[PDB]
Amino acid sequence: MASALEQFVNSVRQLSAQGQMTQLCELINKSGELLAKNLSHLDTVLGALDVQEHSLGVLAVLFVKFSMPSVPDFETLFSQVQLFISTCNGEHIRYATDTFAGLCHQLTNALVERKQPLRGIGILKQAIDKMQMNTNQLTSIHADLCQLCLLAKCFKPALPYLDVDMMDICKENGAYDAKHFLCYYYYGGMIYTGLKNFERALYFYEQAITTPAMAVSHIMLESYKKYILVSLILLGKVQQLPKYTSQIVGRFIKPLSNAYHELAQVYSTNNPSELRNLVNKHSETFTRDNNMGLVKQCLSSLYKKNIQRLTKTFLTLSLQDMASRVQLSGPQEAEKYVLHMIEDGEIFASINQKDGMVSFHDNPEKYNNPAMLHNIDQEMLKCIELDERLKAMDQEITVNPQF
Amino acid sequence: FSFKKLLDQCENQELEAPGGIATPPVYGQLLALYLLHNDMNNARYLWKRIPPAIKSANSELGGIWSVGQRIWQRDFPGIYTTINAHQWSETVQPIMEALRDATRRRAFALVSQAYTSIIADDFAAFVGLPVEEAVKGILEQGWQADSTTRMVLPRQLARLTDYVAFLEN
Repeated sequence: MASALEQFVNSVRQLSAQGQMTQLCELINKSGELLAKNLSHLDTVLGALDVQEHSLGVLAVLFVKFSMPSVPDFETLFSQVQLFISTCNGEHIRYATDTFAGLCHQLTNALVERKQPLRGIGILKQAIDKMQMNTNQLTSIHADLCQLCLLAKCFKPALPYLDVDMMDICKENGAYDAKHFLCYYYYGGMIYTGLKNFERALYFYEQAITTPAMAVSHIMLESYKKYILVSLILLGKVQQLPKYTSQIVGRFIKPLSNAYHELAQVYSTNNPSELRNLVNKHSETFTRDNNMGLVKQCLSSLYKKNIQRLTKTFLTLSLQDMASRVQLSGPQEAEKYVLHMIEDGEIFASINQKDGMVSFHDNPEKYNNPAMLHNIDQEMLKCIELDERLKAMDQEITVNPQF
Repeated sequence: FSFKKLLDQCENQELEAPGGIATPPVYGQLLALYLLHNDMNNARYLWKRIPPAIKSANSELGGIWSVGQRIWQRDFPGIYTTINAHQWSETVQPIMEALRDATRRRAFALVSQAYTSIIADDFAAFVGLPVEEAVKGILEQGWQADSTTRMVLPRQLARLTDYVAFLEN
């Protein structure tokens, strides 16, 4: 009578012109219970905007096989999904968030096994801008974007999406999960750690620990182990946990992390001879928990903390006396370590080579420049906006009946 | 900044034109621009992203990373030795020329803010200029130079009204 491929291409136009848009996400997820590619060729000559919304469902089906159809020519599938996001974009993306988020997840899984996952970064960076109304929103697509920066070592696209805080996730028909809230804060903390941004890394790793749970998990275990190494660089002791934190961290994660709790005890004594013995002792624990490289930053942080500690007590210490407390073996190694802190901006000092000593002065900044007043006015613009957003959410709860 | 616009326009073409493996000449532009901004963190991570089959086939990428190796260690006499050794005649030459000026400018802001009594014998190895040329340029600026010791001594209403009605009502 007629081909079955023609009766499954005109059904996507009735649900897109009516008020009910929930059934549209279910029709494109099954594609008429067919596993072919003839539906993509019919959406071109009979498409409203460009390829309508049935183009993403056919490409998402082929990604489940995790293989190529015929011959090494898998580049025709990565370029087809790029034209739909840039040119076609899409208007009904707010209702079909189940298939829109699952398409980016299946695309990244098929890009790592073949070649290098590099094209997926530029594709996911455009779909995340359509769901955000210039207010920095969060969704399952934003959680997958941070995972692409972990494999492909390039923290450049992760700057405009992480420099501004995010709030109020995009919800309409269900597009988030509890596993996405823990994997986003864990992957986001690794970016601020390498970028020398310990002020934002401490806050990102704290949200993944305060989340309650029922048992133990791999994400919650790696979040508490990195919380000690980050807090040991800024201060000298680990910060306490809030009252609404999970009880599993203080009953199950705490006894299992005995190798990280003993590291903060020796750091308070400020002794480089005793800290080196804990690295070779706990070397088996740092390798089985993929925590290599994070503990190396704490070794150089003790030497920088001893120099800043002598600034409060002493004033103009000699070059030979500074190599005994900090233990640098010779006065020649002391002049090279203090020069690294000047370029980074951790402390301001002056080397007096004419007398063989070094001076330790404070920062002569009274904060009276006109640029400081503009920073306060710019920071106050975000406080008046956060209070206005909380007033709209408070009126919504008052409308709904409660106990 | 003028050089900051070239880095933003180069990363957009890296995640759009190639489908998996990029091209050697583009990798040399991102690594050279990261070295000028004194950002060793993004430059080290970008070097690890390049597959080993590209570094072993393209010898021009090895000369760029050789100059960046001394930047992580922060060795001033080790920068000018790696620049005049391996160069590319394409798009890296106009970028590598600006890297030599950033090295001399970095030592000017570091010695004058940490070395109040730098030695004239060691100051020539930090800016690249010889000993006969380093003691001459410092006298025209304002820095002193001792003798018989070789010592150099370097160094609103619209916003207020909005907060009134916001806090009151």
